[PDB]
Amino acid sequence: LHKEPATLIKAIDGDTVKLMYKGQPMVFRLLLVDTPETKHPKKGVEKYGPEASAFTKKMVENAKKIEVEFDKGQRTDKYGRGLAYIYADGKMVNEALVRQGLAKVAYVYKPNNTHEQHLRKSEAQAKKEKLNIWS
Repeated sequence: LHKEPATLIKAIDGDTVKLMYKGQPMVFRLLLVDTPETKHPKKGVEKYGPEASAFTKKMVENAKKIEVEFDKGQRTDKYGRGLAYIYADGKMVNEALVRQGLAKVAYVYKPNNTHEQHLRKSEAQAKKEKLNIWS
């Protein structure tokens, strides 16, 4: 896995950001994580949804450098969104959300699972500290 540069366009939700990647706007879904959402019917704005969404937004809006890292498997989902690990100045956003109890590790589809154990470890630590989702 290699990182590639990208430029923020807009944060959309806790688990989705719009980036300029190789000169084209593209929606990216963060791999391996489920945040509570602000944008989904039935529910609408779930609990900790605004919080997860504000966390991702600040983190990418205050970064100097954004990098995307695709995994080994498919790089887009059925909605056209890029599937990737997103980094803000060296720090993985997917992991930060998980470590803060603002996301759960999703159901995993091999082979897009390279960072799975690392996230699962952060998730185990956030439950132990009973952070947010886990409180």
